[PDB]
Amino acid sequence: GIFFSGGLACNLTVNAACGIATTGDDCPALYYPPKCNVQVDPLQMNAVISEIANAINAFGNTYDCSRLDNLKQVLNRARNICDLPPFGDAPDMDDRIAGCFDGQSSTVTVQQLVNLVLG
Amino acid sequence: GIFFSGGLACNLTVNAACGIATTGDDCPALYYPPKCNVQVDPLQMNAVISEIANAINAFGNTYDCSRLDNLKQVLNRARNICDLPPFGDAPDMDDRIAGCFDGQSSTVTVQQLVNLVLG
Amino acid sequence: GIFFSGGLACNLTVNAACGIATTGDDCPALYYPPKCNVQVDPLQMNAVISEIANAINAFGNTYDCSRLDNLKQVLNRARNICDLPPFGDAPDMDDRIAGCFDGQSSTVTVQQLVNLVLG
Amino acid sequence: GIFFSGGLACNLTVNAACGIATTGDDCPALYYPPKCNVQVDPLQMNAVISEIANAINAFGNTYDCSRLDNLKQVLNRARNICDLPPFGDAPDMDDRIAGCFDGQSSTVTVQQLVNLVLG
Amino acid sequence: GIFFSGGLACNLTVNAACGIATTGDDCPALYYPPKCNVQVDPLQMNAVISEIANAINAFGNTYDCSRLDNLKQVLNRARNICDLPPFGDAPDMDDRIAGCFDGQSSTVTVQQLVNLVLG
Amino acid sequence: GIFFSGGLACNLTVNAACGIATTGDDCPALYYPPKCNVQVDPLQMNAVISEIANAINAFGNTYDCSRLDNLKQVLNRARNICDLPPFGDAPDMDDRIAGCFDGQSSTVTVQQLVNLVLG
Amino acid sequence: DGLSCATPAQSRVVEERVTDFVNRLPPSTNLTIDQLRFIGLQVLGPSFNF
Repeated sequence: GIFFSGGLACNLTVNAACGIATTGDDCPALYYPPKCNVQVDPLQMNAVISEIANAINAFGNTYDCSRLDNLKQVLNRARNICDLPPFGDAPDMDDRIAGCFDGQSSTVTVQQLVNLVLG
Repeated sequence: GIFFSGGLACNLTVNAACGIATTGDDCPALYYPPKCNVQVDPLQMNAVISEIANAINAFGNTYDCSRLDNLKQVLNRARNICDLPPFGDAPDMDDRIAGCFDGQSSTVTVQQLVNLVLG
Repeated sequence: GIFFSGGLACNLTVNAACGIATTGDDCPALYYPPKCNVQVDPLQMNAVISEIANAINAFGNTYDCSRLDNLKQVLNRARNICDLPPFGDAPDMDDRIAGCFDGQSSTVTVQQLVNLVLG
Repeated sequence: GIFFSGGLACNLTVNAACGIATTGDDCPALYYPPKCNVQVDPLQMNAVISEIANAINAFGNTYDCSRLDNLKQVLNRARNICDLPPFGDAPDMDDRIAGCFDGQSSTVTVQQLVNLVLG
Repeated sequence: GIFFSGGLACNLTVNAACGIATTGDDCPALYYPPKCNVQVDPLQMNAVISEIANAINAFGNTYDCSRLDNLKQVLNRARNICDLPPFGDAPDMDDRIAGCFDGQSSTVTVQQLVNLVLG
Repeated sequence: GIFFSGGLACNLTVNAACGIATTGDDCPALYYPPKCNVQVDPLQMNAVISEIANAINAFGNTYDCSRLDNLKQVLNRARNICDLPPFGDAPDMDDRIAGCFDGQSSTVTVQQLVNLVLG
Repeated sequence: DGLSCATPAQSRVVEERVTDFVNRLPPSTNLTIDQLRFIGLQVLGPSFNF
């Protein structure tokens, strides 16, 4: 993947953060050694570029290199609620509604809210 | 941008994801070729560095080089509802509320909310 | 960090974001100069790989090297609300409810909604 | 002396300790970089030997080459209040007595305990 | 920890105090072997100097790089019960007072003191 | 011991503390020289490890490898009274009690305090 | 890594030589990266990525 297959572990180099949960040993977390002669692999830069690009094209947005801050816009559209499309239908039985309940962000049902507002 | 200037298409190389949406026939989707004497372009790497840096500075946060998870904290603050600051005033009849609706995550206006609860 | 150590300022190269907010002179924003006798520093690349790895690992997701849209799915799960876990405890009076307010992505306490719905 | 002259900062190394309160700015909490072929400076070891020797020499004790628990003995002498010298003459009313009052180790005036016992 | 990773057992070397109590076999106590081709691990020296730094900041005192007696000063402050903070409120029966009883440093409550003196 | 076997006098090098009390000249205090290169002796580092580890295990505590503040905890255990265990029997007239007297960390026996109470 | 850029003869002889070197390494001696890298350099040339 984005990891150099002929690489090392975290404690065997620098600027490498281990503890990377992976879907098995076949895609191990390996990094470049701290030598002055090794060269960055192009067929890894491809994977990093693919990651960033697939991130940018999320939500239907389109990439554009005239703006070096595309991922910033994607993050903003990911957090800002307003960006969400208005619910084009009348509300109903238990359409869950989100919020920082008791400290943890989670969702509650409609009936759970009417239970407290009826009281 | 972040793509290689004289690269190839998606299917002529490896670790190259296509379906990338770009604006116009310029700024195309070109990745590194699988050849022996191709090295990663510094100017092209500057684009990736700038994209990551601008992704870090979302939400006004500042980037520190000592830690290797700034993007993780930014992406956490994205989903952490509790992050959202309190609203400076009282709501009204037209404001929208976040929430899911039959697998159609959206917003609901206080109008239909009060209409359903008043019944 | 992810910036090139021996690099130049943003305005002295190409594809270099300007105005990146660091956390002090300690971590300066420097990019690869437009010269020829310069190669991508493997350690600087380790930094970027680690950043993307942490971003993928966020939200309890695991990395897969067979897919090139991991960060994209992480962003989608960040935006989607039904991905948020359901809540079991009864919402006390002082919870938070999120939604649009005067064109702003914020939240209000349950007090505001109940006092409005009284009317 | 300690805090190796050409060292890095808190997170840039391994096993570093953070938060180090230092008089002035020219005495930075530095740590050996974790790279290839770095050797610890003799002078630093000289400073650490000086610190440990002064700590052992404290309380008027002397150092022994045949014993490897001198600092432990000095720490024991710091505790075990029975090593403190007796008071030569009769005490006065404004003296202070040590005790752990309401879960915090403090001192109280003799007048207070006399008023308490007379009650 | 501050021990050497690939060191030897307690009695297989010199200048080793063994019987060291550690939490868990996972991190044993291993000392540098007596081989002429071994170099001290700079990470281990980082751990040692980090321990000394954490110790030197105790009691609120800050570290000074110029002067070299600091651990002696902290130890003196430890055996300086005169430097203890005076109590603001009045002690009660449930409070504790320390002294040398039957030769051992221990504590007793003020209630025992008044019971003894009233007899 | 923790000194350098083939070192020089304190005044001849830097970062060296002079006046260190030792049991005779057979255990001299010597330091690494600033002149022609010398590598730190691994056995001397073993001695320092031994000293620190013995200091940690005092007061019945055990060494931890996950964190790096152990000596700070030990120094907190010193100078903190009530940690001192309570006395099983009743305070006899002969025993001594602690307390700062005339600005001196001295002790006084129960006879004098009982006489002050009765007087 | 990087051995697929060379002709099959060079790849085969480099693998044979590195196997031979590691198998004949005396006890109590470090297996450094520089030695394997020299074995590869002496066959592939000095401007080869390996």
